Amino acid sequence: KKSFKKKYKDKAIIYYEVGKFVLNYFLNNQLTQDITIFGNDFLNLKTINYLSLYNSKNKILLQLMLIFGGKISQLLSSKNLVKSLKQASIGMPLGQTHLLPKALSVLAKPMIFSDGYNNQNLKTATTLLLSFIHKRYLYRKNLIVPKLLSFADGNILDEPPSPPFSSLLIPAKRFENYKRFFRDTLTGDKMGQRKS
Amino acid sequence: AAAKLDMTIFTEGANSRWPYGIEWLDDAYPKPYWVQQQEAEAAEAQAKQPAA
Amino acid sequence: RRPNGSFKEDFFGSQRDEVHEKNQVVYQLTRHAITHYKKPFKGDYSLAIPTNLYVTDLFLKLPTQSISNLTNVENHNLSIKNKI
Amino acid sequence: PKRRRWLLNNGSWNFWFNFDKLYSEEIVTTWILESLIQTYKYLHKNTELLDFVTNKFITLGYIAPENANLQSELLSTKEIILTNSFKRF
Amino acid sequence: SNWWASINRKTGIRGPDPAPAEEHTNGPARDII
Amino acid sequence: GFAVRTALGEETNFTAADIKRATRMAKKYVFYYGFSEAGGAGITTWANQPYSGDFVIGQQRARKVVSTDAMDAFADWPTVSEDFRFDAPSPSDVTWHRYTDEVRRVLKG
Amino acid sequence: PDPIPPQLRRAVSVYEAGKALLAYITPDYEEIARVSVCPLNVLTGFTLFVEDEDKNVNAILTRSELEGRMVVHLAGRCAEKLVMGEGQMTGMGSPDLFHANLIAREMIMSMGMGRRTGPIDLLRVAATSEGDPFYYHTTDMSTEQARVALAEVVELLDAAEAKAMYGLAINWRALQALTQALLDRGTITGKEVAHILESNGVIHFPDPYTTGFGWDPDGHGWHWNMPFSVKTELPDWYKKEVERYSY
Amino acid sequence: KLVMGEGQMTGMGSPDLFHANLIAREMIMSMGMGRRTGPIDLLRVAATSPFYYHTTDMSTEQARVALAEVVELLDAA
Amino acid sequence: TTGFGWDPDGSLRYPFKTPDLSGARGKTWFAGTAYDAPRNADGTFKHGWHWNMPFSVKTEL
Amino acid sequence: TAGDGGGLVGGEGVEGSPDPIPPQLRRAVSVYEAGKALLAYITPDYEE
Amino acid sequence: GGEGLDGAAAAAVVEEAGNEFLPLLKEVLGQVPGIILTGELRLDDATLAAVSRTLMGRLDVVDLIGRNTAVEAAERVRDALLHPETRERLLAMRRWVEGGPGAPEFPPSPLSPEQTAAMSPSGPLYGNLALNLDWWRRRQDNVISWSAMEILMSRRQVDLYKQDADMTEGAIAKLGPPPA
Amino acid sequence: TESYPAAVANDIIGMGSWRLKDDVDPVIEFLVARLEGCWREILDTDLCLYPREKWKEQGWDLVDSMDPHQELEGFSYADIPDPAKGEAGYPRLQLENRVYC
Repeated sequence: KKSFKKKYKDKAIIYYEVGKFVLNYFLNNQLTQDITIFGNDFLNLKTINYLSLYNSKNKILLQLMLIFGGKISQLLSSKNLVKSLKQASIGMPLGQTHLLPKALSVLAKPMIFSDGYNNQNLKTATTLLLSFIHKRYLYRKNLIVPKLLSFADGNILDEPPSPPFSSLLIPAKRFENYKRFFRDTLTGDKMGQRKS
Repeated sequence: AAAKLDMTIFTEGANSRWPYGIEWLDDAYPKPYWVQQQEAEAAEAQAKQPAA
Repeated sequence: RRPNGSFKEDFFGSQRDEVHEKNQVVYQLTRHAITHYKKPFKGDYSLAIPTNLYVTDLFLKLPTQSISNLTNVENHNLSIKNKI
Repeated sequence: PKRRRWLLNNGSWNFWFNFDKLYSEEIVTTWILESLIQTYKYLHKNTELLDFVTNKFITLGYIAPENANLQSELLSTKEIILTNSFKRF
Repeated sequence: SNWWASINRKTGIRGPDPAPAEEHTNGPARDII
Repeated sequence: GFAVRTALGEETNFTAADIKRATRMAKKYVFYYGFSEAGGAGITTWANQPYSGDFVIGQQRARKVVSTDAMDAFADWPTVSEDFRFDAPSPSDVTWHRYTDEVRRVLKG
Repeated sequence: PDPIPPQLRRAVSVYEAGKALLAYITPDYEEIARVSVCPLNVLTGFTLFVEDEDKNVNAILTRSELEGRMVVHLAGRCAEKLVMGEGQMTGMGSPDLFHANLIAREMIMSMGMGRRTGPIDLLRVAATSEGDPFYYHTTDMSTEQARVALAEVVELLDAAEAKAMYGLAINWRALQALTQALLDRGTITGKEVAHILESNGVIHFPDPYTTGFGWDPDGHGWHWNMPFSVKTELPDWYKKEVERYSY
Repeated sequence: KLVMGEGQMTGMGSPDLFHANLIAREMIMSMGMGRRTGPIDLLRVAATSPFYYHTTDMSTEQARVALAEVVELLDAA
Repeated sequence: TTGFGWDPDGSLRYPFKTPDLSGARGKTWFAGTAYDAPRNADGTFKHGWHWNMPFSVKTEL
Repeated sequence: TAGDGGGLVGGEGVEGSPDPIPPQLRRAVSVYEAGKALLAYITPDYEE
Repeated sequence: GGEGLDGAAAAAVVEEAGNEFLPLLKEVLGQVPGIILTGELRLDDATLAAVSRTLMGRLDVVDLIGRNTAVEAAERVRDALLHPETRERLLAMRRWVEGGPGAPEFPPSPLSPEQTAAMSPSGPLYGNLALNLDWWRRRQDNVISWSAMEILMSRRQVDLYKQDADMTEGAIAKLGPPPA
Repeated sequence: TESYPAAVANDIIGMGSWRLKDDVDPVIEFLVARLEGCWREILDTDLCLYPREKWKEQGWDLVDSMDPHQELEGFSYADIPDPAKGEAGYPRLQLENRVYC
């Protein structure tokens, strides 16, 4: 029992890092076709800024390929268990008894062991792309018009400063009752409770 | 004549009633109750205009 | 930094200043914000210029997002922040 | 303290400003998909190399998932093996 | 001539001279450093 | 500012210092004192009364009293006690529209 | 005598029986330590699980494990609905609903397991400087992005509810035995839960990642990847103001 | 953009762009050089040290017009 | 800068004044109906996409 | 450039700053500065 | 009768509350030709009361909850009759919940005694309990709407309930059947 | 850090990244896995892959009968559904090769 579970786990783990280093080597040493080199795959903040501000779209696509090599490697090498589970056995897609063992297999997602991406890669990828979009006004320059201008949406109209600045205690006295209302009506004391 | 201004004054004349000259207002806010009462009384008054 | 404010004539009404000196301050402030951008020794580590703050937030901070489409929040997905 | 910037609730839900989220989201999504697809298309033609390198790496050694209580770079034997594997396959 | 007469903002902005598409690329590593 | 513009024939930042002042007064015309016609009479559902300067962390100068801006603040009667202060509910951004439109009418006239 | 009325005792017993039964037959789930209904005549109830230190939190969670937890969380409310009728459901199973919803929003918006959103990160758990131990960092979404994520969350949740209902329906006799034991004793241990469930023919859930499925000499219609679309209706003034800022 | 093609542009000029925008803002919301907005003061400096510099409490339909005027100034420039 | 600008069709203003479902590409999964994926001019899918890939693609309508 | 951020220098050799500043990134800077100076010259009564 | 009832409140107090559910339920069961109501199917007040109390809740709050809610619950209680396999289960659930002298020790199971073995380990359908949650889903939509009322409600529910939304009239007229 | 002998390794890989797996019988799976694992474990100091311009450039490493001209870039096994009985192309045949030196 545990033997097969560790077989699945270890196969996944090895195919991840193999595909990752294979894409690393390929892009660094064979796309260019002196000395064989291996990158270090870490993206700082200064590096994200450089890439966002000064590089084309293809440089960004290369960095992303480097990020997702390992997941794609796992994907290419996994066994879809739907066939094995519904051949060794035989409204909802598990209700269809017609069709053919071959086209009865596309009715829902494949049963891959390691599906779902890893949160660090998603953070990196979206940080890079969001820097690119929001610090680089390609094709849309009239969108700088609302920057560093706040339009005063949810709040009281004319409110004066507070003790750090003005020694007046009315806005804080009203904020306290606002917090009472929040606890009693909307949220509660903890996550999960209907109310207080 | 050049001593005039083009400053736009939004709620002027015909714009003194519910839409107030705002065009996107009836796609953002349900019509209030007092607005409905105003419209009702004005409708019936102006329908009494020919009969008066 | 050893420590202008318009919150005093808005809410407390002090106005302890001749109109002429206030007008002069306004003139010089506008001209300095608009024309001292990247001028040696007249335009420097100066918080009175908004473009210096734009550059700071462009390189240091991470991409800021727009407002949300939610309710009971302020503009972003957050609550009103503490007064003191 | 209510929200005052309602703009549209007739064919969508919008508030004042936010005239730039659809564009930014389309860009992010399309770029991530295109990168993933190019990775897939490259690896699709190099499957034997994947199999061979996996065999070698398993017999060299690796850290089991459960045995890690507390892969950024490659050791030296693994680099000899990966270079030769690109040369052969 | 008067190429600046036919400048269009919708269909795309481009000068007269043909697309100076010069570019070269090393890997991501030799580009970052 | 309007004199500089009518002499030169071109706008300046001098207007920038005028309208600021005027805007303050114009709001105090519409909201606090009730002189306008915002509602049928000039009575408005919200006003912003001043606080006393005693609340500010204040200083003292050796100057003379300002001609207009500080001698017109002799007619205000600010609020001095904190548990008797009245602030009505803020307007609704469809009412704020009409109130600030009255401010605009005053300034344009 | 009993300070508690009948129907309240019955409702809480059925709830805890459903939750314990489904936590028993689910692979890789924790161990039941105590199941009690109104202990010491205090109006309450709980199913307690054995906290283990062999767990290393740095281990990642696969998709099947998260789905199993979702099903276990919906189990008790589905037991109530199936035994006593929809009109007799209380709001007693609310924290379980909250946790199932947390799981379903993090798979779609933190782990990229939705086929229609994709590998985009929109939620981030974060620990407080130590009330709850944690909170979340969010991202302001448009209406399209948010409606496409909502469709997926709803699909996940209603699928999990159907699986919990079947898991309870094919174990009706063991469910009956467990709720009767709770009505008569009001507090049982994990050891006795196992004993009562095994003496009545409990049917475990299959585990697909422990079998062989190999072979050794020693013994049209839908497609899962159809393209989607979101339907919206913008007015004309709105299209005008978007072209003004699209340049 | 005219020489290197509109695709190969860098963020090198994003600060100067924000400077030009800022000018168009003051001319419209602080010096009353707008045509439909006229002589009224709308902006306030946010007393702080997300990051904001200007705040304004004007209605939404007036914000529409003022921003349209800033945009057409920038288009002409 | 008065008299300059852009016209509502995109022109600068100075101051005064179907895919080919022919070969194998027509045998893909739905291939012509409303349930098909967006295609390019030559009949390839939009971003280089194939029904193998683990993410769906958003149809414009 | 402060505690971290950065991304503006171009001669430090670190992963941020490339060493010779590639040529396609020098053509662009020259085009930028040339356009700015050309417009500041043909504008009546600008600074010198 | 308004001896001292102010006249203004003396008119709103003869409202004829409409408090209860059975008079509303029979007005709906009168639309099916098979049923006849007593004091082809023959049903009395005890059966209707027990079925409704199981499926809907307390039976004298029709004014607190609305009339659209009552009409929907009446539709569901109508469809829960008209075939005995569920009728008997609902009556047995009611009887176990009350708990008189005739509580049948548990309600009946929802699954036939056949399908319980059809999914037992010695059956054709056992392995089906091992697939993803992607094989268990009961809904599929390729066009996602802009409203959440249209995502988590059925079509009949939307038509009955959309008049309570906080949207304009042009918005509300865009939901449900396009018959408009 | 743990290692495994090459026999255990070639049993974890299995019919590893063949593109036509999941439609291959379990006996054929067993045989292919065993044979290729033997080649990988015994001849692992000289096992090249056959020159690619002979077989892998013409596209003979994965052959489909519904797409003989390879206009789907070699994803025909996924993009094209199975023809029904009596339709043009029935019965469909697909081949996958591997060649080493």
